[PDB]
Amino acid sequence: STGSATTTPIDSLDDAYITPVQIGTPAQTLNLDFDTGSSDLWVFSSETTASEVDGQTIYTPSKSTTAKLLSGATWSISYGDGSSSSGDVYTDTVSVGGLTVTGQAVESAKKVSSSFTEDSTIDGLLGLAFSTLNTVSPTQQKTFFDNAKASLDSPVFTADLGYHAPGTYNFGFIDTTAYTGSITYTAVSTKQGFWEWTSTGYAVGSGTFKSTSIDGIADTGTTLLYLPATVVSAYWAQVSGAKSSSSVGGYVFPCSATLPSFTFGVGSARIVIPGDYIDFGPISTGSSSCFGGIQSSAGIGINIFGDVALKAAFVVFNGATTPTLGFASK
Repeated sequence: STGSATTTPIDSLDDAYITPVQIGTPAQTLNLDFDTGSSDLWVFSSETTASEVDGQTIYTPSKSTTAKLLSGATWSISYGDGSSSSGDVYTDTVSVGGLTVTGQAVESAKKVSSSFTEDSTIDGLLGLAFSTLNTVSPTQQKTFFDNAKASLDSPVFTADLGYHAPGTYNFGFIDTTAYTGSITYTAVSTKQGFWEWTSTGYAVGSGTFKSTSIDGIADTGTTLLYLPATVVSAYWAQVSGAKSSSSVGGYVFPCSATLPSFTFGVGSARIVIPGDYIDFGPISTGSSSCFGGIQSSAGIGINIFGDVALKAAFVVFNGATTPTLGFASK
């Protein structure tokens, strides 16, 4: 089998991407944030504390003829940024882009943090990291991808995120018309449950490439590119007036600037992030200070190849017995 679904930015800054997902019978379509950095499929629901729901579409398991309470199971997740959600669990039929999984654990939120309440466009998350990170207790549950894997033509999914435009998530096949040149594959460590890999270095603008190992995760659920302070300082030093602001919470730059590109290495290949992709606009409405799309990972504990990096590439998440990641230009 295969599936193919369009993913759409939630706003004009590409702060996140939402993908329609069919849950239950008859189908209830919710727009979920596909997150390769986590492993829970959770949704706003008829069980979510009313005061914490603000415009989201909810899943109502009592209206699904295929929903079953997973008796005794609960879940609770805290994301690296400080957001959180928790609740109980149903199994139900879940379809993405024509690909159907029966018996998928659908984690119904009883509580969500304010960031989720405030994101009216995101009806939940669909985790695509390794199932070892799934938070359901006492019986850990599998991701949609893991459940689908044996049925898929090939044990892969691909992320093709757009810059200020829709893109695509494919399951079970590699669309050879969707990228230019060749796909370069690189080794993955699953030791922390993430799609963790090692970049071979970077360049700033037209500058020389610095060969250096940068271990990080491919995380579609993170907006920006978070890299070591050395690398980030070298980038922003090439933008007149750029500075790190502790009051704002990162690097800012004058909105009058033209940003250089940023290149990252994948083996002997190179992915170029255009300067425009690194512009996240005024820090507040009307400000002439703009927020940077490359930020320091110091304090996070891990480097994160978020949407800023991933949307410059066609990315293959290869879930074969020995997983790998593939990157191509597009």
